Amino acid sequence: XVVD
Amino acid sequence: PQAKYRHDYRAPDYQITDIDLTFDLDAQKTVVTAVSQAVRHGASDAPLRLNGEDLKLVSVHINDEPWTAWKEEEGALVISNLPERFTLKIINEISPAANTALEGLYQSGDALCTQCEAEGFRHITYYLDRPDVLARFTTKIIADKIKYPFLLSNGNRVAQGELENGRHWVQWQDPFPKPCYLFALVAGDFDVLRDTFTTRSGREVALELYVDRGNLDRAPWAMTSLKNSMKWDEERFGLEYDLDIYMIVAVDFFNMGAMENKGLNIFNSKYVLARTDTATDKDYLDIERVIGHEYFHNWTGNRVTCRDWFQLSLKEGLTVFRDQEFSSDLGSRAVNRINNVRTMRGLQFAEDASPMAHPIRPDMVIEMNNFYTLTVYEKGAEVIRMIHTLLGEENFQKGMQLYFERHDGSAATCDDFVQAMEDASNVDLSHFRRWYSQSGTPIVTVKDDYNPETEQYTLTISQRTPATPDQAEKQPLHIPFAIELYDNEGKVIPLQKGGHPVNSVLNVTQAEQTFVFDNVYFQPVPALLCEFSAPVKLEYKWSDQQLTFLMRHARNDFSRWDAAQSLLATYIKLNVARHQQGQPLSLPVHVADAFRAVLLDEKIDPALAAEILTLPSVNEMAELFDIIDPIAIAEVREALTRTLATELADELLAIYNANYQSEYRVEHEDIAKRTLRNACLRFLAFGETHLADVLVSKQFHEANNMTDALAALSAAVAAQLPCRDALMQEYDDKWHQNGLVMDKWFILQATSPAANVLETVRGLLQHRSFTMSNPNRIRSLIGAFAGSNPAAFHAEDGSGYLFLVEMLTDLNSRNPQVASRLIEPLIRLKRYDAKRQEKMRAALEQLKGLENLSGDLYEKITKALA
Ligand code: NA
Ligand code: NA
Ligand code: NA
Ligand SMILES: [Zn+2]
Repeated sequence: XVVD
Repeated sequence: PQAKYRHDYRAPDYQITDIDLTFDLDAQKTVVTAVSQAVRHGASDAPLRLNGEDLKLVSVHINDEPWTAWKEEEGALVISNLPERFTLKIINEISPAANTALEGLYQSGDALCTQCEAEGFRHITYYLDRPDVLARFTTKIIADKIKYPFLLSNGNRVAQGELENGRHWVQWQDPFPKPCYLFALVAGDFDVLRDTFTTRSGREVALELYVDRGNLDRAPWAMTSLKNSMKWDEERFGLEYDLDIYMIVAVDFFNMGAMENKGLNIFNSKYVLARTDTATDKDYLDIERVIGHEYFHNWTGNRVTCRDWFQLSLKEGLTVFRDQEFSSDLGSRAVNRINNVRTMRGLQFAEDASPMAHPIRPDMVIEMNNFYTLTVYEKGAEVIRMIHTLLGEENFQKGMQLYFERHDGSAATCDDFVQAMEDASNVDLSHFRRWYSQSGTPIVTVKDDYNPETEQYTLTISQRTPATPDQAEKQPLHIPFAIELYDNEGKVIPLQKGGHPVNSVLNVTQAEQTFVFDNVYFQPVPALLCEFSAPVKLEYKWSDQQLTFLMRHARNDFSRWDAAQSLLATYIKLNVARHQQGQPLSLPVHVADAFRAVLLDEKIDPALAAEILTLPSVNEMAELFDIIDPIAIAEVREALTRTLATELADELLAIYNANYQSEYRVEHEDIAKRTLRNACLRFLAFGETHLADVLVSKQFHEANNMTDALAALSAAVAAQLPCRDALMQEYDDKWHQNGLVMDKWFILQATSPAANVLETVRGLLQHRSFTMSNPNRIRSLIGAFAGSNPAAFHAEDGSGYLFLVEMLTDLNSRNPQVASRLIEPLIRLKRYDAKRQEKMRAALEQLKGLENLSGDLYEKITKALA
């Protein structure tokens, strides 16, 4: 994952 | 919906070693055929439990025999009476067009694409959807040639054909076993930027960046960052890419920022597309950091994956540390450390005292997509960095090498990683492991004493971590606690005891401990917790003069910034208390003077000066207080800005003009100067109104780049300048057809200090550039309002809460992952005053009552209401  | 627990981990009863997938793709109805080779490791009477969600099963065969010994339960297909080795064939149907959750296989515009992490593959077919099961995939895709001319999956194109009725197929193969969270598939029409990179041992890698038709102009920065990423990993970590092709696909509709699917990363188009007229310096640096981040996971995530999801930090914390070191080596180390520390103290600390608090290795999880957190990521990285601080670079690299040597090709645990670092370095990290199991932010309290008779300086350091909502028991940690001692000329005093040097990283391992230093020939000014050496709250009784002295003499630029933050902190608190009493801002002349000196110092790196002149955000300000008064904080940031504007107007203006740059370059010195210039502009916007309005309107219209245009537009909104509405109208008129560019404008609307901001936000739900179907638009309007306009979100009438409830009532059904990110502001109710807390509690109670409450929200709401 980058989430936002 | 029930919690899973880390201590319940058990090895699987079955493994899958190979999976051959075929997708007959269509947006309404996709037929999936999955042939898996499986091996039983547990007992004959134990059944194979395959996860699956919203799948229509067509058939089940075991070695080509139609199977009668199975049943479907909630979220599973349970198959009994299996031999030790067999081939499982499943055929099932799914519906991408109906997938508004954007988990599994879905539509992004006219493209079809996947998101499988954490537990999305089970929305595609029945599988062992857990990351300790690793298999070799081959993927065949069949689709309409005109709608879907590019058919992509992980690895290399090994076969292809044309069929009747305008269809074609392509088959892919990826030789590296992987967990299914790392499967990807993309089908669409794209422009493709093609380039190559030659690794240091000579492997030529084809690089392919897929973007929507028309956007090839916004792609070369991302390609350049990708190459820079590959090169840095070689130079710093000794790691090379291990495949023939590296594909990245930019999609507009994505719940996430980016995803490291092996050899086929899928990225949010905000972390790919950049042009000087659409993207700020900050967007360029982000693209660089995110491209690098996903690239770094190729080793730290893919070649060594996670044994189970409670081990998420093993990859995300270590990979964050990597992307921070990358950004820091290529750019300004000090600026990077500064901003990462801003995030830690201002957002991650808030989390670690909230109902959602958890250790970086969680013990309990209900919805695993809720645990891609500030804690797992940023504190995760700080924990890696502490290991680095204790071992030094050389030993750290040895531990990295041993980690890979042991675990390459398998799924590991946090404890595996610590163990390698320990065994490779011979540093004992037994006690250190408690950073993985203990949540909350330690408080480290320091007292000192100078003894002029013996020339000894004594530090008495104590620690404690308060109880958190998730853990009642806390113990001391192994806190690496870096210090420097400065003499009256600004020089470092050698650390020593009994005629022997002493390491300047102190091992604070007890509740209370004294360290004594000798030959301390003058009373020192200390720099404590240097470079934020551990992720802790420091309590030390600084004087103003000690802090200003550090601003002037500290060796590391981070410490100069940090001193200035400690200097301000005292006055932020002062003035918030004042604001509650109806009093105006009070600030000592000598504090203003310290900032004047930074503005006028000609030796200071401009990048440093800019950060010292960027006030702590409302979130960083908020962590200085036990009970948060968001209106007082917002108003105090504004007033402190207005007061430095007035006290420093002439210096601000001069520094603004001196830093003018005619050429726009995405280069670190230029970015530093620009950042300082716009920092001065920010202050100037809050000074004399007519000058303000002139400077800001002029910069907006003359800007040759989006950094400078947005800094102006943003100051016009923040200071409520006369030119504001016209500039906002212009930006919309020019940029409405461009979602990513409009995101910035939505953020500005949402974070406006205007009294009617909520009304404006409600109306923008109908704006031509807005849609609830797009996670970016949603994050930029609604998320920004709730998360980054705390003054308006926490209006005393509770209007902010009611608005968020209304948006979440939609998103809970539409896209629970997004809903869950958006609810975070409401779950911090315990930090507010009683009356706000009552209203937030009623809001949470209303959401708790929703029909078909998603697990994602349920987890957070029930913790919040406990
Ligand atoms: Na396997
Ligand atoms: Na650097
Ligand atoms: Na003292
Ligand atoms: Zn990541």
